[PDB]
Amino acid sequence: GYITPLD
Repeated sequence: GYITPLD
């Protein structure tokens, strides 16, 4: 959700 869409 921050560094990568997955997070």
